[PDB]
Amino acid sequence: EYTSKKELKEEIEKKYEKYDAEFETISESQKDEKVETVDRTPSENLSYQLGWVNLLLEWEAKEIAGYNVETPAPGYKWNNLGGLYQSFYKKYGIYSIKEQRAKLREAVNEVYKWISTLSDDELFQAGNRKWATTKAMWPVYKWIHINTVAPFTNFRGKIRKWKRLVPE
Ligand SMILES: [Cl-]
Ligand SMILES: [K+]
Repeated sequence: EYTSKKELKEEIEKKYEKYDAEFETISESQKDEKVETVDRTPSENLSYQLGWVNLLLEWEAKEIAGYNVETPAPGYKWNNLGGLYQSFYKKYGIYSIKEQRAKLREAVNEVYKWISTLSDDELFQAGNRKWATTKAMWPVYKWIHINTVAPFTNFRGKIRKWKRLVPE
């Protein structure tokens, strides 16, 4: 539930900064370590955010340029997000933690900029984006929440757990 652009932007920033801050103490040498019962490495964790946040921005970019938007992505389907994630890991996994963090910070700033340029109705009322219709009656802000606030929260838990369990 969000009432304003300011409220949404502030919640994204709050959850994003707590998430990113967890990577400060992680060694580059350990970025690919798979730890027991933790589904992703630090590098995979970041690549997942880079994937969805950039995909969100790309949906909007395609639609306002007048293009059809295949969601989640061309060649990928909602019933096979695992394959989509694999494309994320492959795409962003060739970069360091430092590099992935910088990219993600830039992508989140683009989200701030996007929210600012939306009209109130475009952000908060359904029926304004074709790409948002992918889930019936969801306004854009919901799509933004579930790809920023929500995963920055959940995957902060995952990366903290990774740090609790990673071997010396
Ligand atoms: Cl994980
Ligand atoms: K990895």
